[PDB]
Amino acid sequence: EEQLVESGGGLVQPGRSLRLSCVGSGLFEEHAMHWVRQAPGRGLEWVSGISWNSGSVGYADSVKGRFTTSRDNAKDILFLEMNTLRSEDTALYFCAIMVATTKNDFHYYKDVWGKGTTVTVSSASTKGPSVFPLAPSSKSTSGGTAALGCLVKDYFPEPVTVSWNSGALTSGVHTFPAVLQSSGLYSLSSVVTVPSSSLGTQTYICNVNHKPSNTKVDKKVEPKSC
Amino acid sequence: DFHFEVFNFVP
Amino acid sequence: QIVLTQSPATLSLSPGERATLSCRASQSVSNHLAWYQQKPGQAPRLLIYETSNRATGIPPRFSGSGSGTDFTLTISSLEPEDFAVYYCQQRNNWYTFGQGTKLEIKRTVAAPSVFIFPPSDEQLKSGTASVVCLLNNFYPREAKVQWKVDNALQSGNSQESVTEQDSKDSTYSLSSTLTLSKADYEKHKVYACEVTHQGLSSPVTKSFNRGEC
Ligand SMILES: [Zn+2]
Ligand SMILES: [Zn+2]
Ligand SMILES: [Zn+2]
Ligand SMILES: [Zn+2]
Ligand SMILES: [Zn+2]
Ligand SMILES: [Zn+2]
Ligand SMILES: [Zn+2]
Ligand SMILES: [Zn+2]
Repeated sequence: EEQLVESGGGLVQPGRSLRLSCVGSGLFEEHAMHWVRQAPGRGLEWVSGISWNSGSVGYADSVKGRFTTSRDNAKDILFLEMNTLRSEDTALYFCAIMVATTKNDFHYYKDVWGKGTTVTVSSASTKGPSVFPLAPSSKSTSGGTAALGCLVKDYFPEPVTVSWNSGALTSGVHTFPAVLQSSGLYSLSSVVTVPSSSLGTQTYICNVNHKPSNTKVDKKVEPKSC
Repeated sequence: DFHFEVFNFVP
Repeated sequence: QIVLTQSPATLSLSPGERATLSCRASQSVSNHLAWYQQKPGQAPRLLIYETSNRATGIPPRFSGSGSGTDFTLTISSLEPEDFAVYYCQQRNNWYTFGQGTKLEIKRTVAAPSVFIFPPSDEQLKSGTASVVCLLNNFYPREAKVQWKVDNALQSGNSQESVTEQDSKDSTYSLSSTLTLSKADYEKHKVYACEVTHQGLSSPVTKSFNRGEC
């Protein structure tokens, strides 16, 4: 029932600093702790690791000389002090315990992962999205089924959540991963496959929510009219 | 100086 | 540190079938190699530790094996759970993950249904213009989406985005967005996205003319 919780993540400018904490349950304790991060749509990369008594510390070459790992058994808190931050360190940062050994063929492993804290490094600044209808037309129709959607353009930072009809509609829905522009802002689309008979009858609302900027948009998507 | 013993052991 | 390369990059199989995933190290990691499983939106999870030992609760259908540089993770007959990303990891010299192997459900070829959307008029009055071409419920994932503006091929102004594999039909969906300045969008008339895919009898072109209903 031991658990790990990270904190300290957030939006920071390049060359600035952030400082993460990872608190294990309770008290010392007799395990090493590690930092593992994942960039959006990329794999896992080991950041740093520190032994149980802080006697041994390592880092990946990508972060060496910029980040510093330390810990305190008395509080059972693990730290990642982050300095000289870059845009490429934008990732989800996991705190993890990864012990495994078969010495004297005595099988012992302990593998605990936090849910992670998010790190976003960019000069851009908080902005709500611009929701536009992707309107069903003859070009969006295909033999009884029509496609409609919403373009969630230029927002920062992540995430946004998109619903249709306040969650009444879920079948045929695709919300795509956000895409980062040259501007440094995100855009995505949410599309849904609906019967083309229901376009004249059924109302379709996409619900976009951007918690960082506190933006709540409800946009109706209509057939394209002359 | 990485020793697998230092980071993996049974408490 | 030690580099770990995983093959296949993507593995496509049907449930009940059986997977072999490779991970090779540049220098010997002895037997300190682990296997992790990860699904969208979840922390990774240990499957195998020290080459061949399963963590508690790991089904017997998973097995690990190898020594030094060559290792393999075997799934004897795959369950729907097991289609995800797999990472080998070494702890001989510090810790290193491989780039990951993605295990996908293999299904019959399905041709994309294509839809183009003109940029809305509220977007155009906002000063931008986005043209969206949508490929919905297709397989395999490899698809070539091409943008033509009055039959002039476009490069550098389009961006793609793909969904994860659908849980029920095991297809993908993809959007290609033509991002143009509104000034350059209102000069031209014909906007087309030409889609080439394994399931199509020939390249499919969906097009519209700026200003049509
Ligand atoms: Zn602890
Ligand atoms: Zn044994
Ligand atoms: Zn669909
Ligand atoms: Zn040493
Ligand atoms: Zn002890
Ligand atoms: Zn050893
Ligand atoms: Zn199962
Ligand atoms: Zn023209």
